[PDB]
Amino acid sequence: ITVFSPDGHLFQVEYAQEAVKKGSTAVGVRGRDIVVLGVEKKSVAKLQDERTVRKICALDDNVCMAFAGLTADARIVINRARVECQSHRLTVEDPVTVEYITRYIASLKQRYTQSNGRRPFGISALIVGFDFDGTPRLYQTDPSGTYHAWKANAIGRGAKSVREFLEKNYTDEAIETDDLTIKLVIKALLEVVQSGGKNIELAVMRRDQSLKILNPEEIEKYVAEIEKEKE
Amino acid sequence: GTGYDLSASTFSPDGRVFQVEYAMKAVENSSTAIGIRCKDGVVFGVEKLVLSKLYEEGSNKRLFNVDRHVGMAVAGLLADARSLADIAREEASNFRSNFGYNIPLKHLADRVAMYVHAYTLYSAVRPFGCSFMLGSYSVNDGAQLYMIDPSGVSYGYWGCAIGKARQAAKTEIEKLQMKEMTCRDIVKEVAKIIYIVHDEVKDKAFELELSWVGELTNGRHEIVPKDIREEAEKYAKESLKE
Amino acid sequence: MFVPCGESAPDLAGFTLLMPAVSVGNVGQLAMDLIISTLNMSKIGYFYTDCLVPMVGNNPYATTEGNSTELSINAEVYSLPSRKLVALQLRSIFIKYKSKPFCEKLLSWVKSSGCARVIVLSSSHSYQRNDLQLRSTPFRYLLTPSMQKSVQNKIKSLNWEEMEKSRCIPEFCIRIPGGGITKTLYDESCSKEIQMAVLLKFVSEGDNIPDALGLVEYLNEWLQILKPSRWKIPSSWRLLFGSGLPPALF
Amino acid sequence: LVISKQKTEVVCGVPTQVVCTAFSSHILVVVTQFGKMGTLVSLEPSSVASDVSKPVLTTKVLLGQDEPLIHVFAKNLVAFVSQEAGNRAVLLAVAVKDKSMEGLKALREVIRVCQVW
Amino acid sequence: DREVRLQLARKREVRLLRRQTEVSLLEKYPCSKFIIAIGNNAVAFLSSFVMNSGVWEEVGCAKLWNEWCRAFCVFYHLKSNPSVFLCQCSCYVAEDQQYQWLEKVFGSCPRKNMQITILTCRHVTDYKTSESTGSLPSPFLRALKTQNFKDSACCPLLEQPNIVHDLPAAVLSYCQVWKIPAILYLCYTDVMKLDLITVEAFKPILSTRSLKGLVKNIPQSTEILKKLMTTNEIQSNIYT
Amino acid sequence: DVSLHNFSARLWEQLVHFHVMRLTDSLFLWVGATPHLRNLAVAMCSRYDSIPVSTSLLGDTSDTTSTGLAQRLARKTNKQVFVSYNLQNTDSNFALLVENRIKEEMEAFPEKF
Amino acid sequence: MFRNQYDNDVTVWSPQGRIHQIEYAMEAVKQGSATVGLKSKTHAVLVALKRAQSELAAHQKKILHVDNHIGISIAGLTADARLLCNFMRQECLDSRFVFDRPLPVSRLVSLIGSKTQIPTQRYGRRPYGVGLLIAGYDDMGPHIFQTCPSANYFDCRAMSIGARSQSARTYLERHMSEFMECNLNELVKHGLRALRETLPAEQDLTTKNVSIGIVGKDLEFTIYDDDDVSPFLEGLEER
Amino acid sequence: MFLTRSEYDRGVNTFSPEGRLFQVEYAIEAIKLGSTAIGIQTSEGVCLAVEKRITSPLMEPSSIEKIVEIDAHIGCAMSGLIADAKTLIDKARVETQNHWFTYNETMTVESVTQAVSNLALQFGEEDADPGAMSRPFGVALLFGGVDEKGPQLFHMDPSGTFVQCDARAIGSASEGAQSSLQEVYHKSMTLKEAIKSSLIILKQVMEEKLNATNIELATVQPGQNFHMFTKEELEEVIKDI
Amino acid sequence: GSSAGFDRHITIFSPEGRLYQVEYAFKAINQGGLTSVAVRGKDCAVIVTQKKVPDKLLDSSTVTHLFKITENIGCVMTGMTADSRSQVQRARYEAANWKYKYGYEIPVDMLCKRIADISQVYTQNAEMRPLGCCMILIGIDEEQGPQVYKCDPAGYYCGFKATAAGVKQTESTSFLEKKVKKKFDWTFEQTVETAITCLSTVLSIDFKPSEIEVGVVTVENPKFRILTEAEIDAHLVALAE
Repeated sequence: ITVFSPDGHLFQVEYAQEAVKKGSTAVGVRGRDIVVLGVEKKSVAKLQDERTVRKICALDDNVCMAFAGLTADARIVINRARVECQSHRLTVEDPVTVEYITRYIASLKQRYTQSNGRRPFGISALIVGFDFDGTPRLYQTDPSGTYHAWKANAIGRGAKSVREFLEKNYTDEAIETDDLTIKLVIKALLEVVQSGGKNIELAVMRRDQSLKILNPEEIEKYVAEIEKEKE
Repeated sequence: GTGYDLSASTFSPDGRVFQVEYAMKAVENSSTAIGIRCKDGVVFGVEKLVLSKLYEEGSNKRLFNVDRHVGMAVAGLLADARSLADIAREEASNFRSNFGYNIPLKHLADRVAMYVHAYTLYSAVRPFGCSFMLGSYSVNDGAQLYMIDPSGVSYGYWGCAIGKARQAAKTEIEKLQMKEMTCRDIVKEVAKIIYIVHDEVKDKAFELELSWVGELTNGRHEIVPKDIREEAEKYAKESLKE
Repeated sequence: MFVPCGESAPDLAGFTLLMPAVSVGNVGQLAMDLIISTLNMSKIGYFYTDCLVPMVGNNPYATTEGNSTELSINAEVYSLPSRKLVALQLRSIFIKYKSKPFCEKLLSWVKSSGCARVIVLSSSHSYQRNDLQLRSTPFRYLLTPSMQKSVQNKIKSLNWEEMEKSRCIPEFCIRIPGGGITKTLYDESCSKEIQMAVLLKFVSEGDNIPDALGLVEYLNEWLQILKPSRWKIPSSWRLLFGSGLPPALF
Repeated sequence: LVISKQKTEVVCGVPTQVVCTAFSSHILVVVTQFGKMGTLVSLEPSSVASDVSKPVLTTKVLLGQDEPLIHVFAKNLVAFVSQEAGNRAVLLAVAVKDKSMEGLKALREVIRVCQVW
Repeated sequence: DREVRLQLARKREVRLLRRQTEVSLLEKYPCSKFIIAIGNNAVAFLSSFVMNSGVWEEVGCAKLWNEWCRAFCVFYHLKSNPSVFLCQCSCYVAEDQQYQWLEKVFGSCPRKNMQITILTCRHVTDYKTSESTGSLPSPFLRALKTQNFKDSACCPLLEQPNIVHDLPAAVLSYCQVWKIPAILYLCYTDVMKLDLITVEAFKPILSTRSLKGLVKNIPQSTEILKKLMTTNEIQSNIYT
Repeated sequence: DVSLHNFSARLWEQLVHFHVMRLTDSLFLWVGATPHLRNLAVAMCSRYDSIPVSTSLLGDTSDTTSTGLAQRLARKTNKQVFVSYNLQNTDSNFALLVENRIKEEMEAFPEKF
Repeated sequence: MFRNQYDNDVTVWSPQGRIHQIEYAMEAVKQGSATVGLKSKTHAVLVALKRAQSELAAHQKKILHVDNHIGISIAGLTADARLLCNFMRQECLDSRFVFDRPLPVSRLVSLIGSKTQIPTQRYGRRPYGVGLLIAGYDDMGPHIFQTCPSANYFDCRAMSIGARSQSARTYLERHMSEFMECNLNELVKHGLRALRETLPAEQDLTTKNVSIGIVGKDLEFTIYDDDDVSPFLEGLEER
Repeated sequence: MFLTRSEYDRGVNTFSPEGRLFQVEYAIEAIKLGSTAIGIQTSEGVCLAVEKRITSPLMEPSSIEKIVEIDAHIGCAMSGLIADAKTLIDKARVETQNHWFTYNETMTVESVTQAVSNLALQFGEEDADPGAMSRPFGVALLFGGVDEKGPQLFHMDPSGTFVQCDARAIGSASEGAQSSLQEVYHKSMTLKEAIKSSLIILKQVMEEKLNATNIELATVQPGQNFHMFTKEELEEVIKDI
Repeated sequence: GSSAGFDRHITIFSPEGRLYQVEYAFKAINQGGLTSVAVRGKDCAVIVTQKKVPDKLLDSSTVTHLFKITENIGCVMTGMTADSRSQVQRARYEAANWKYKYGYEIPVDMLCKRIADISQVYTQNAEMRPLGCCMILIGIDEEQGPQVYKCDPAGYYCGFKATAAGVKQTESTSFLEKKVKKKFDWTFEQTVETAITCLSTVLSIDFKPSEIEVGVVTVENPKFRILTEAEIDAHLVALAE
């Protein structure tokens, strides 16, 4: 946990990375006037409501995040992040910046991965949102605690494959408007998982709006037309 | 006692703690130190094994002076010996200040014994690797000599040894009769014993380190004068030869 | 993987192998080396397998000056044809996921060569059973069904204590955590129905010379190796716990 | 619910506002010159303290500049505070300009004046 | 799980890459004096003295990977008479890969004529001695001959309790098992970094028959060359 | 001068106490029901970073509570804020109430922060 | 074989009555660069061998200034060296600040030993893995004090520790009488010769890889950098 | 001859037989894992250069800040674990700005490096608190700044102690880059020459091409203050090389 | 440490619900090598133990096993001398605390209860080991007259009338129960003779005034007194006649 490998790798952070790799594919796109998140779903939920398994959440109104890995540590980090957002809104009385909360989460992960009395978080928080001036944002922390801004990131199951596919696909022409960003995110998710449908958990957030969990009916119709475009 | 010899808080199936025994035997590893409690006073003798000529004379001194009256001869690890010497100095000074008179040797002996035993109790801290002979003489208390085994025993001795040649030294001492004589002859006798116990084949060389406390030095632990040490060394060499 | 020292490829037909095991400490290997030195068992070959980390050194059993200047690889085998006695000698730690190939290779070797009885000296952990190890004798045995009934009745007459049959995942499969190699080797032998016996001892890590003496005495009691001062310790049993006293420490 | 005594006294030409707030764990001794916190130093007495005797207060700079001068200054300023506070770890937010024996004695008597232990 | 472990096994395994551009080296060309240099100091001494006269054409390199060291395993032959071979192996070969390296070098069809001279350096602490390790000479060296070497060693052999493991032991065991004359030289040095004292202690070997005619004397050229590799990678701030 | 505005508030239920040391601008704030200096962090507005730079002086590094409160208070006010949050666990919602609690006092007594 | 079980921690006693961790710490000094310390009747010269690498990468300041009459040289771990130097500076400064008296070297060495003994005794700690050659000049006179990684310390006439320092030790032992009755320049030259014998045959004493700190009867401890060591190098025979 | 596998690397306080703390060396290996960062100090100031190597074009180079500005007169380049360097950077900024606020004096870069070391070494020393500093920081800092003494470049490894250096290359190309530094350096080097040489060596030891996007460079000068070269200035300099 | 084994770790229970460390502490008490007895008479309480002096250089006066905690409360020690002295000092501290706080003398029952609580602490916390020694407290109580309480490292403190501890504890207890069943007057001389002859017959050796040490506390003189060698010799003559 606090010991380095001969090559200079902390074992705990690498194990957390493996846990993240076993997690779902959190996919996001930094669109202008619109930020789109997307996370692979294990369907199931035959007797369980989708409300409690919502991997994509809203830290306040101007920030929404998704994770990939263990869901318990994800829940606790989400709780801490939203508490920090509320505390900032109370004291400073300003909308919390995506950079601010991303740095807070990265610092928390760094603290938990440094001390040997506690294990690192086994998740990678993919954070999106709009700042005070309305600039779209896209960030991705790691168990180590390295927060990095991205144009369109994708972390989780087969992270590298989806990331390179999206890099090949991501272009300003594809980032224009918002429907196009939705198509990009859905395409990345479908590339990850061929089944699609219920597995595609889609969330969108606009410039001056809150996080809108896109309804499954909207998700499937976008998939259908995406299929139509391919033919 | 395999498996039960890694911690000082673990009892072996037989019922003994092996760390303390290893501390005693590591004390054995060092060169022998001898103390004698004669009627006049207490005389110390240590086989100061010289390592290299580079070290200046007096370095790695084994005979510490806890106070004006109380001295100490040590064995085993010298770092632990110095730490215990500092602790005994602090205790003696504290008693001298709070009560106003010099500490009886028994009080220092059992206090340091309790401290070392406390160290032997716990698994975290390791037992002290040094055994020392808290010896002193007082016009009222009398010539007293206490050995503090790392285990934590405070036994009053008339003469004892600690180190590699402890057994042979004890045999020779018990051949000697340590009652009713001046320390002037005890210095010669202890030098003689040190010479016999010394092994030239294994130990390349050694230096005689003799200190005494008694009426001759007005109950003060002071290194023996150079002339007396030379006379004792000459007598020991003459006795050893042939 | 037996490679003869010379070129005659001595046959081990109708012999009894004496193999050690990587047990708690080095009880099995120490006892094996001790009996090798005592019985003056000459080297006959070199069991070169890809399972142990390689190591080299002079002859552990120096004896004569000429014999002193030799080479001892990780896996070498000595034998004494006078008593139809052969003995392998392990002196190396294992490579990950290579012990079972060793088990298979040595089982095939003994089956093909003709070595009938393989004796596996080893040692298990001190706690062993549910406080039964503290109450009962550390020594045990574990002999495969294929073992000759004569040896079985000899052991029964010796009035020894059989293996506790430690509870494992189904329900009482013999488990020897200290030996490690011992369990898999025994299972391989049982599959091959090769006569062998595991002679272990509940001990803990540390100095294990007395444990080796006890185990060799156990083996002497069974097979009358020497005489059921006593055992001639190898010259290898030197500087096995330290490298001298640093003068500045004391 | 803590007890704090503050005595603003002008010694050596500088208005040192010595503050002493008593916590169970760490008593805070704020010798603030220029009306600011300044360097913060933690003095932790040795737990062993030989045979229940004078301990060794580990000198540790928490904020500001690391200097043996300031380390010794804090040592001498809070040694008696720790000793008379039941061998309690005591923090010192010293922010003085000149560090000399006369100043140290003046601040020592000022703290004694503003004692809460 | 198993697939990931298999991928790691490939990553760790030794891969033989030809330098002239699955046949083993000795399988490709036979040798007569294969010189093995293990460690930075051994290869440095080899380059200084033995690889001073002649083409010494690169023939192969056994690239591998392990958590400790990925350096190089380049093999050389004189190219004036390819009968004599050489190896400058600086990368540390792990235990699970030493036998793979042996298979890549020799395989299963040895010539049984090479005088395998192994050059390696160990630390003084490894030397099992009756007295304290500090009393030993800093650069002293030892030798380990095989059964059929028959050539007198230039230095005293190792003591009984002392042993050698790792790749030099692997090659020596291979030679002993297959009856190949050889000798394993141990340069017990307190400094494992590139220091010219270690190679000065390695010097006595070029005098003996093992690696005798390969060096074209010229101590001045070799001595000057030794000062070339004295400059090495900057150390850390741990020790001063 | 230094105004030692010591006060207490019945945050939630436990009577958590407070301490203030104004100095000039280096405000010091302590929080905790029990009189202990468990944690301490100093934060002040920085011209190089949007978030005021803060460092955990002493205490458990995996707390991120004192540091965050110090940063927020240093943004609200000017200069240093030595926050010393010393609640054992308090989950995380209770910390928000304390932040509200101190906030109300600053409105009531701007001078006695 | 057996020592592997009794060397994991510093609080474990081996069946041989040894603590191998202290031995490993004592070897950590050897892991460092070589240093030489010798004294005369009036001066105490501390000569250190700077790592013979590109000084651009790192200025290896082996010789450190502690007080106006105490200075030390580093052989071993740098963290422990820095901690010990800071501690000694605190004690010397406290002495001169409270009692207005120079701190005697012997008292400082005793304090160092007492401080360094604690890690050996305590669990989860490690002995300070650095060897100090304390060149000081108190009222008694010049003093070269050898501080081993173990709390044990030696008062030495001439000493040298670090890598391949045995040659320096031999040279010093062969010329103690000369050291005792030598002046500043001759004593410095003797120390430099010892260091050179520490160096291989090919390598020689250059201004880049030599640093010397001298404390004397009327001389405060002054560290002479590469430019300031040439005067002693000049006039010193190569052989 | 029975050798038993024994390991001492797990314990951070455990010494190897020769006296080596293997955990610290593993931290140095982690340092080597990071990207190259070369800084050069001259009489006219200190030049700091480091590669902002990126994974995929989607990575935003603006996010990567290898060179920071601790104070107007203090800069720092890093290589290794940036998250680890975050705490040390915050500590250094706190020290500098607190010193300015209280004593109205610019804290010397040497003292800032000292304090960072106190924070750095806390992983081993003391660590009294349960959840206190546990592991050494796997990041190396090139604290380049100009103070009363003048241009001062410092370097710290996970060992936790700073050393005043003149030309250091830290990262994947720790060596080779240092050989180029040794070949190109003298006390008479001017700031322009130092920048040109640093960028040339960056190109030599880089796998990508030298463009202003993937490179970052700054100079701390006596008369001026910390000045991180902008996109246009960086493009001009690389065009010069 | 993480000592998994039940036999070498106090906290972990044995598979049969037993604490092997406590049993090994008892074995340590046996390893002490000496034996002690205690008898509660109708007029006093006695404690008799042998004083085997190794060799002659050791001062016989210094070596002792009869200790007094409170002026009325005596004690006899069995086991390692260091552990015995530590427990004696702790009992003295407890007596001083009781005197200071409650204001009156510590009852023997309460003293043994406190020592048993300390033993419970030792045998429950894995950090330390149970003290390898058994202590028997004697004293005069205003309500119950003579009182004999034996405290043991397990934490068992039941009061006795006649008890023994050491290597020969079993045979001594058997003989003592045999004597108790007779139930004679148990006068001072009677009880002292019973104890001394029990020890002599269990050790199967003749006793000398210097070979043993005897301490007694009586109702007439509540202050604990250690009988001098003269009194022991007189009692031995009494047994002889």
